[PDB]
Amino acid sequence: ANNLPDTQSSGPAHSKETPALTAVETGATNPLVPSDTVQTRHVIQKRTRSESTVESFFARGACVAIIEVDNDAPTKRASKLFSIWKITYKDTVQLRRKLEFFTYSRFDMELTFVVTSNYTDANNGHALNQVYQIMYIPPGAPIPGKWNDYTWQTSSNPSLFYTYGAPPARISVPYVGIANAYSHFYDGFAKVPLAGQASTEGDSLYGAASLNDFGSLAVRVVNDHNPTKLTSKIRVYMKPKHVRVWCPRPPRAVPYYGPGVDYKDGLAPLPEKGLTTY
Amino acid sequence: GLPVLNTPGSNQYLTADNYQSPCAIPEFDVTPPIDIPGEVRNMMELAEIDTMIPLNLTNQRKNTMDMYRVELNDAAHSDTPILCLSLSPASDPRLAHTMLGEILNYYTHWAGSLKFTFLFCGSMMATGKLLVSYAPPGAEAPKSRKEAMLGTHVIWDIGLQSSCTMVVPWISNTTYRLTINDSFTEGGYISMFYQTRVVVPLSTPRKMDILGFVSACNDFSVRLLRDTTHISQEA
Amino acid sequence: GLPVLNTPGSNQYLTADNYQSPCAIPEFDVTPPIDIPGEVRNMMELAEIDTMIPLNLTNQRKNTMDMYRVELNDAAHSDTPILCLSLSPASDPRLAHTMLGEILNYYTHWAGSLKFTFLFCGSMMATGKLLVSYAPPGAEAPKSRKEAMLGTHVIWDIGLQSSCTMVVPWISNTTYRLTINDSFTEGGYISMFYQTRVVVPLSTPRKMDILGFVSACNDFSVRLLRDTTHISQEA
Amino acid sequence: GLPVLNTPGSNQYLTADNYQSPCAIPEFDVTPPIDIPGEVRNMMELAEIDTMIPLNLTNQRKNTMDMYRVELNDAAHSDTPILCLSLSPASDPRLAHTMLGEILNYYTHWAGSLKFTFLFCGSMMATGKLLVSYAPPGAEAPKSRKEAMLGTHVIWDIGLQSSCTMVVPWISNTTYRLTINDSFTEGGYISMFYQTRVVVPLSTPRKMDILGFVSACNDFSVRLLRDTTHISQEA
Amino acid sequence: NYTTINYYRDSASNAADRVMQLTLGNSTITTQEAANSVVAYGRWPEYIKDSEANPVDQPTEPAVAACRFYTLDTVTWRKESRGWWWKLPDALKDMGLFGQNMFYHYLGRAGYTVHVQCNASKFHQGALGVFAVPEMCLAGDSTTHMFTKYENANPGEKGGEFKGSFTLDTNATNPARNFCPVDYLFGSGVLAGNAFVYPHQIINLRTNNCATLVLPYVNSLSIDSMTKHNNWGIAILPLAPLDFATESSTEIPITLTIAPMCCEFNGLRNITVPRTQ
Amino acid sequence: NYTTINYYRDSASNAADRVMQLTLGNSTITTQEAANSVVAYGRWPEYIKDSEANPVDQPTEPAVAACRFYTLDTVTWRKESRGWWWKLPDALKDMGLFGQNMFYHYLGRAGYTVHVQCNASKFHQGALGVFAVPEMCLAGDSTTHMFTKYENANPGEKGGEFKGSFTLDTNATNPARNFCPVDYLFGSGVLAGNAFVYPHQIINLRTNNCATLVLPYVNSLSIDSMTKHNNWGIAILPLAPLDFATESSTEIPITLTIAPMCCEFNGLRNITVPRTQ
Amino acid sequence: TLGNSTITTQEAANSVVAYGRWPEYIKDSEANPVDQPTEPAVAACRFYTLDTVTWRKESRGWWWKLPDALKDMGLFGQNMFYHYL
Ligand SMILES: CCCCCCCCCCCCC/C=C/[C@H](O)[C@H](N)CO
Repeated sequence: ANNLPDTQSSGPAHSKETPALTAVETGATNPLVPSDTVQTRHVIQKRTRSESTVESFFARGACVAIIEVDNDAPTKRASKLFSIWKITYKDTVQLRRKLEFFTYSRFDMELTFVVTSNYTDANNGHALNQVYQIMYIPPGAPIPGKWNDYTWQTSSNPSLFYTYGAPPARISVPYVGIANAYSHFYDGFAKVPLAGQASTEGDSLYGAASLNDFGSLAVRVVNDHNPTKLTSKIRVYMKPKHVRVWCPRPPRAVPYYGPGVDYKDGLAPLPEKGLTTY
Repeated sequence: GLPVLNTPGSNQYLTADNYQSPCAIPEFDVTPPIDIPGEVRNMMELAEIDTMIPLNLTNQRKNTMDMYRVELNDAAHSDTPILCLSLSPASDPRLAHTMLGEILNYYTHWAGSLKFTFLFCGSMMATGKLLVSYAPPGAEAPKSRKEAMLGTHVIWDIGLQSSCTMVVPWISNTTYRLTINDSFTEGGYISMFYQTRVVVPLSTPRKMDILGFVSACNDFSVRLLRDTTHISQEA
Repeated sequence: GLPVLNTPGSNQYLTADNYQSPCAIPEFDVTPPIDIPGEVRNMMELAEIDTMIPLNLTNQRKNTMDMYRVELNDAAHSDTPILCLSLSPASDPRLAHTMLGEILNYYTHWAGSLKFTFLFCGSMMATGKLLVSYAPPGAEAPKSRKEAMLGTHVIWDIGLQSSCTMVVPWISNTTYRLTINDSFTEGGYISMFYQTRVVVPLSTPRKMDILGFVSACNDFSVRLLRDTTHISQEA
Repeated sequence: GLPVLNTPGSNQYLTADNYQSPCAIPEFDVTPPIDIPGEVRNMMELAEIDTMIPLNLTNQRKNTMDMYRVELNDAAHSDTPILCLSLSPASDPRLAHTMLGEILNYYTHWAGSLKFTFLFCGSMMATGKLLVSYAPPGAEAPKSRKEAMLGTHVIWDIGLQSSCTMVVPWISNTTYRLTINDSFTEGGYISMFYQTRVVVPLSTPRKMDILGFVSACNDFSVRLLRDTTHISQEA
Repeated sequence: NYTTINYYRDSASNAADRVMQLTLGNSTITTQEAANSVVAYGRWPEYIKDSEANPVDQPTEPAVAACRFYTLDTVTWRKESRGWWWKLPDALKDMGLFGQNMFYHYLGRAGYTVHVQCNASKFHQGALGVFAVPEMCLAGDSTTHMFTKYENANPGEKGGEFKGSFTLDTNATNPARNFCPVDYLFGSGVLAGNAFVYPHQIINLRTNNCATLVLPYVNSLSIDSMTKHNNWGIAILPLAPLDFATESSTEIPITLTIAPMCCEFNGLRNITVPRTQ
Repeated sequence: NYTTINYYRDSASNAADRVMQLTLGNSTITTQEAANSVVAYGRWPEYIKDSEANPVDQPTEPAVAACRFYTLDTVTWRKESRGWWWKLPDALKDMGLFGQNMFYHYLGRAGYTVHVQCNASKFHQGALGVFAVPEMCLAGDSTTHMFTKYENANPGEKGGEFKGSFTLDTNATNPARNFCPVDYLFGSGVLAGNAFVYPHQIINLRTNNCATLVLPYVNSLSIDSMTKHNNWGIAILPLAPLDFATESSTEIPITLTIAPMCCEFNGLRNITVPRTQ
Repeated sequence: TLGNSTITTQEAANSVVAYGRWPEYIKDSEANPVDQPTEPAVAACRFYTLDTVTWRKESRGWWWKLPDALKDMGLFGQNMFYHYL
């Protein structure tokens, strides 16, 4: 984040000290500077690594979900009057890759909700401004089965009531991990199968645990239905704040295939170029 | 007047916000408070009170007063468990509806040691030794006293003191556990076994009952307040 | 109340803004951090780690483990290059997918000295001298050792030390370079030549491999964070 | 939260406003400045540089290099003007396209003294005396040297020094003048006459050229920045 | 200057070299052709501190009984080898009293000293990259995500091998449910050449015969279940293929010796008997 | 009074005379009819300072070997001449060791002393404007924008001539791809009469025989490629046409002598051989 | 290291300074010419590599003349041919 070191002038050298020659077998990166191999002038460095900080790298709102809801009528079976979305950053790739640069992370989160609505037909009248309810459902809490069941009382569940046309809604969340850091990767299982029990029992998905269980968001339109159908989409933008990260990893090189590290397609990411072609 | 810029989040209503609003009844003469007994500042104060566990949720016992009693007898010693519980204080049916479970069902994360208190409600002339065991998760749930004694446990002697407390310590990989049935944050296994057996003399009831209670310890805490699934409304 | 004026930019959402928002989980008891090894504060810390270069992107070698190895032999001395690279650490295919390239592809501007480390993976009985050259841009890309020795260069003696570092110094007209193939901000040309040749005795493999690594120096920096082209999503 | 009231002017965009906005590239490492020669802090610094006047905008001379030259000859003395200009530094065609005029065409109001510098580009063997006159407005534009000598003026002797500066002083009823052809804020009249005549010996060119330059003085200033009429775009 | 004021309670709402000897217990390792030794992330293994102890019951620290070098099965390096992987503590689950404490307790924690040994003559060629990867997740071999079963994910001391190319398991009736780690993708969809961001050492046969990596306990928790979670993954890849005197068919052994360090176990119960392959 | 408070991190978010002798190396210039000498922007040429050095490798400073006066080809001033232009360092690319250092290095930097010489009798007339233009971009001769080729944009010591009127190159098969600098537009769509905003000197034949301009190195970078980028452009225009005694057909030579100053070169390689016209 | 040229050696038999005298510039006490000299320094004071010769069993030896061997070597040869001394 802070200023880089200056460059010191270097003249000709004739000595038994050989910074150029090293041994990478040790696993240590040679900390050479230009003045070690070539003659250098004095440069008072003014560049800084301020935008390379882990905070800056993640200080952007990244779309992570597009939740679709409808306001048509209870009778219509093809219209989804409410939508439940499991909270995760793995429905999108860009933030997922930036995060999976690191094994562990710990950060507060900022959720911004951009709601856009539209008509689906013209010859059924018009609609009044809609209010959307976004109810956070932590794991274990009752999940709505209908758009107007008791669960939406939100006596305890945090809930956001957004008026259409208002600026995108926004909330902040502290670090809510049950562990001391978020696990981008979990090399293990939630169950250990025990000798004796049937192959059906004890079988758990690889890499899946309750560390990444954060509940879901239930989104509905609070208004009663107008004689015409209205389709709305809530876009969720996640911004990490106060980011700490641990154990850097090589970034994803091939397309993601599911919530894990599985790959199936695009296994040839590199193009063809001659060895002696510039 | 003063130049201002409206940031995003303007004109939104967040039910969790904390903003000043105009008073609709200005200059109201508020009735002063009196000292009422039983003031509560923290929900964990309620979670720290022992509440009876509906341990016996069999078909004929559930949703009666019998669901709280666990029947012991003076039969010959056996290594089979008396009762078996899963340490899911919010999602386990036998624990979800205790006061601790009821409070935990308003929160997403919990952490801390628990205490299970067992009360022996046999006659004064009954004697016995029980083994109350907690097994951290990962291994097979103990099916016999021989497995159970390898975990945390207490040997309870039933005498002049008819109650025993076993503290389940906080042994978790994560700093918090979820309040749902979850594999990565699974809690462990509570079990009870006969250490020797229950012995009674003649002219004494050969079947007795134990009552179970659970509560939190002073190191217990919750977070991420949510809506419970124990209450719902229709239409 | 207080007279206010709403400036332009009110009610907008800028994904880069930095504003306070209401907390949706007030009074949450956050799990404290533990000291986890391997904390990273700057992406340039990762960019400073040597990563193997896929130098040999021929048809049969690309997208295999052979793309990282460059084969030397004990043939007679020649002035033709062993390998030729263009100093475009983000847009050059052989450099774009190194860790340095991966980090640079999230940024628009970069500046600083680089280090290329070459490891000789022949037998102990092999000896030779190589010439690793950097030519600042502007002139024709060096097609022979005679041209290459006129630029920055290092003569590498393969002996008890099988690794050599060549620092490409920061020689640019602009204070920053772009992370795309760009003429005005072109970087230069890295090349490798045989200085004398590779000599082996009998009963030794006559063909060996060198591995290439690249990393940034402590004077390296980036800016203008952008979206990378190395990841994409469908539908 | 804090009670606020939205004043009028909220949610407007004024291109002249001065407000803080979120940065789209936070933590960018800005390239430091170097000391580049020729820094400019004020547009009046450019307006203070002499620039050649296209004085001779006749049909065959306009839009060529001849429009800058005014031809003198060794004819007999006459009181008719050599050149006549109207002191409208922004709207006068001969002045509008000078650097002073170009800068003034970005502003609505101007005020200050001007300097006209005339350079004699005849031979060393040519001699003469000219009269450069400024008449404040209000009276008839001087049609002869007899009228012109009653206003501000300088008698220029062409000798070892081939250049003469006439300062047009700031003589205005209003504190500022407009940058358009305007009667109430009209500037005056510049004119040039032969004082004696141009005399040359034999074997010398009998026709010579003078070049005109204009610039502002250190008391010059402009205000009310506007859009110029010297550049336009189609479709 | 600028002014910042927080208008909320929760802070979340606020704006953003060659000769070496290693002795552990009754085990000793001597090396003469070592390329030094790497301490992963510069952190030496340590015991849980009272300021970070989650479990309350007294831990057991077997010390020398379990903190000692165990040697795994030797693998063979050929010209056609693509690489090998092991999971820790999984590779040590059948190793002395360490495995006993591992299976008798619900929670376990340990760092490691990994010593990879590969000796060859001065007329051999080849380089091995030895990488310690925290949370070394590997890709499966089926269209079903995260479908690898426990038995295959925990091979034991034998570990697994990397593959040259990805093969899809189409057997619907009896799916293999095994890993398919591709060598150049490092088994996790990342280019192997970038794997050097992890703690590592290169065994270049012309320079060194061995590699030593001191892995601290790395995890998002202070202590976890060793049977559920593999803290570390040891991946060995041939960076430069093995070659020798043009004779061909040459193969040299690679031996792996791992010593757990600072072992702590909590939650004693009956022993865990995991289901076998 | 008013109050200002910054609510953001990045500062971008914040609200808004006659006898003279010049000796360089082994070259000397004496003048007796000089109109003084102009230092462009009042800045004397200098070497790169350690506080502004972008390249790290040691520069080479040929000093007297290259910092010396080279005389270009003489041009002829007639009554019909429209003007001439040269590009620096392009005009010196074939001048002694300066051109050698220019083509052997990737980066080069130099200021200049430009001395324009035009002597005529006391019975001659005419004035020459000599302008030093930073980034003297010239307009092309085709409907294709920016289509001038490298060979024509870098004529060398001969330079180019201005044109009285703009002519469009309609040859589609073999386009000229040459400049079309119009004298009264200064070759760049700007009136020539305003060209005096640039550093300049006027040679009035009745007053002076020569002009001297000391150009500092001017660029958005501390050092650049001399083969790619021409730092300066020297433009000479007849402000007053040449005339003499009514004889007609008179023509006097104009000679240009340029000395690079404070030459610095970085990035030594094999020599650059640019493609020729 | 001379100018932009560098030579590394690992099997050297030390280095000989002829007559124990290091090369130096002319001193004012010994300057015959009066006009200012030119000292190209790094432009010419740098390593130039000559054509390689082949050593065989039948080779009798080779000779070069200095500065003659460098007359076509960069700016050194240019200064050599542009100056009388
Ligand atoms: C007010 C009701 C609706 C809005 C409230 C929703 C709150 C949900 C916040 C807690 C769950 C998400 C926490 C962080 C997500 C992932 O773990 C991180 N991306 C991990 O890297």
